Amino acid sequence: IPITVDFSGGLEMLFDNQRRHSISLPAKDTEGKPVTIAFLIDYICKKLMKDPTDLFVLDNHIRPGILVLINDADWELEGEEAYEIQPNDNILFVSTLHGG
Amino acid sequence: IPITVDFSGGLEMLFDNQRRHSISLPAKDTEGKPVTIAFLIDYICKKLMKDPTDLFVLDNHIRPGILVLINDADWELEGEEAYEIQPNDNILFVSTLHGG
Amino acid sequence: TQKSLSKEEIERYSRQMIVPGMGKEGQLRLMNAKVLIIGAGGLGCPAAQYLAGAGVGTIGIVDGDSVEGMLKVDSLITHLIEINPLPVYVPYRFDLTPQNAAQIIKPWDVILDCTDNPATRYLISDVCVLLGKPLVSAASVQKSGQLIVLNCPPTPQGVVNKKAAPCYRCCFKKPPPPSAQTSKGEAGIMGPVVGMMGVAQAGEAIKILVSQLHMPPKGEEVSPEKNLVQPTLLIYTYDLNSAIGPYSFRALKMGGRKKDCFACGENSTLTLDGIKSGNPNYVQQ
Amino acid sequence: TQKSLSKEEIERYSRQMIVPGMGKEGQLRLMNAKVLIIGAGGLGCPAAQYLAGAGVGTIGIVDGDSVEGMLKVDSLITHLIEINPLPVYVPYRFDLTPQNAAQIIKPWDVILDCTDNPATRYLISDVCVLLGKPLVSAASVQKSGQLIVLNCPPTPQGVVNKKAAPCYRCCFKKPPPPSAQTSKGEAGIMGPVVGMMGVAQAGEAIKILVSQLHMPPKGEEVSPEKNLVQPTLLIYTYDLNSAIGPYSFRALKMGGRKKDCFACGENSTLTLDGIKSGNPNYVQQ
Ligand SMILES: [Zn+2]
Ligand SMILES: [Zn+2]
Repeated sequence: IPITVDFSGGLEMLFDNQRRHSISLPAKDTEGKPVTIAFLIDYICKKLMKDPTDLFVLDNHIRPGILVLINDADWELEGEEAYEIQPNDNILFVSTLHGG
Repeated sequence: IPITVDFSGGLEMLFDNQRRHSISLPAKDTEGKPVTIAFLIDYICKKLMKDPTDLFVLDNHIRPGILVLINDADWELEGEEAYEIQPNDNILFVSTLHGG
Repeated sequence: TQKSLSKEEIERYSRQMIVPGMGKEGQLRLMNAKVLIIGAGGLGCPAAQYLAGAGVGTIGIVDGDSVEGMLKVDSLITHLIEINPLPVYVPYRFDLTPQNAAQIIKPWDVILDCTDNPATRYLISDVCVLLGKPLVSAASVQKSGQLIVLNCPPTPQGVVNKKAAPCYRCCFKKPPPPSAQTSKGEAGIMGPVVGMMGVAQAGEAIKILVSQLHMPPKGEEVSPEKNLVQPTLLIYTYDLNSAIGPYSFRALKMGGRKKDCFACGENSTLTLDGIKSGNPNYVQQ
Repeated sequence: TQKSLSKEEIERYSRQMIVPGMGKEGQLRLMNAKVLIIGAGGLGCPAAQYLAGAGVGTIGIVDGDSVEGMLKVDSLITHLIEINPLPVYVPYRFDLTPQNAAQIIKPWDVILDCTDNPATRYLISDVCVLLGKPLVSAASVQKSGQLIVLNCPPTPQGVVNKKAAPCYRCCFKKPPPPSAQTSKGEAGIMGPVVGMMGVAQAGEAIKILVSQLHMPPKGEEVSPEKNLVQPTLLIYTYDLNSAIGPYSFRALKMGGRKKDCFACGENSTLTLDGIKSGNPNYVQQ
């Protein structure tokens, strides 16, 4: 499955000033069943990262800070970290801003 | 062909404060060949209008003022008023702003 | 209450009086309006500037911080009179806390949030919700900014039975992250970002008042072309290595009140008496 | 030329000095920078405010109009010192014309357009093109506004052989419409619209200077992630009967120099000597 992944809200700083990310995924996960978004978090944080982990994912889960959107749709109703990724989906990782 | 048509830049005022417009078209024009965007101008100005003609189209052609975009693409390279409309195309009519 | 317009006022407002939606009728809305801004630095200034200019009846401001001696509230108000002498500016020359925040809001028709501290940001929504007031919240740090319009129109606490505007908790459920928090003092700020966001904040507030969007609807549902009950969270990223990009303004439509929200949802253990006492202690850090 | 930073300056700019892209290195760019604003009302004010604040070296302003006795140039400059004492503000206390416009631009590094008259808007691009200067143009009337970044980096007149930034004529080819023209005096103006647009204008200008985007590229092509040669035309519509909508900010990518453009294209009959004489008489009305 080839998808486009985006960052914003002072997150992309982690990924070397890059917001737009296109990488094709394996259709099947490690245990042979279809890619979930538990996968994308693991793949991204381990390989796509360009910085020290604390700021994106901690204790085997995303930091409460960030929101995830699938085709600009709430991640929680559509699968909530166990979502069979689609062949051209868009996933957005935005760190909620609490300064002003 | 069912398409969505939009207005902006102090044009939609003409169409009763409405920007988003969905109306399905006949696939074939009056003379049986496929719908062009010469058609949409004629259909819109005659039926969809809610105001007095001078401001949108004059002398059987759009006012030099306005730009037309097809899927947010310049109208001029893609057909320029003689464009076979597509089954889900988006056409945008924006009056160029010369005040500040 | 004022029913008529001064030659003084008619002269000042004529430029925006002659626009669709903003008659003698639409303008008087703003003149009798009472808006509050929580936070005087950064987003406060431009927000306040464009309310003042618009001739918002009364404009409140809340900040105990001083300039970089002289409180920033006072500095700013002094500024605003220059823009528009006619409005009544009301300085809360201290910092908001649970003990008072209840007191500081009950008067005002529309609440703007510019507070810059996460704990405070949650506090306001809670109160705003309970007291039944619409919040235009907005945030800015470093190169990025974002804005949203919550609890408009203001739907009572726990009324989940009707399509109902989301609270700040409903949105942004439990985070703030404890060590992922950067401040404007900590991480800096480009000017145009905080500027865009403030000006927009005023924008949303003015809209709410002029078109009367804080007014509950007729058993009829609320039009979704207002984007009130399902409101966009506009995210502005400022890239100083690029021109305006298609992905400069991204608009993330948001969900109506989360039926299970701690605060505005069904079976909330949140009371105005509570926050006063230190009840949901804002130790989330 | 200035190589070092005053404790005075270091104190004022520290808030935006500590942001990615804006070091002692990035800040000095702005301090040696020379920006010009054509038009002092409406878009002028906020544009100027956010350049001033940013500490743009020299800030020019051009408007012969008075307030509603005292020229609006003077009024505004008086305002700006309050925001930032350090910049050199330079008032052209008259109105721009073909006879001078050549003279009024040749000094300045970046040109902002806030002129509010269509004829003038075309004039500037022409000159800006010929003299070889980048234009951040912006417009606002009533409930709607829009912005674009032309001729950045500045590609010489007629050089069609290379991927090259579009002029105002290249974009907006022959229109202005004669009887479809509304002025800001004619049709009014909501505050947040002109505010958003001005602040953004400053935004684009600052960017150009800080990241050095007016600098021609290395036979190498220009990165398209700058959105300079193929720049977005951001259209802001302000709906005071709705909240921020997904279709609030629409970003229309634009074409590089039209090879057949009257002015910046191949076989242009446009000369700096020409405009002076009244050559392309701005009678398009
Ligand atoms: Zn809630
Ligand atoms: Zn050209």
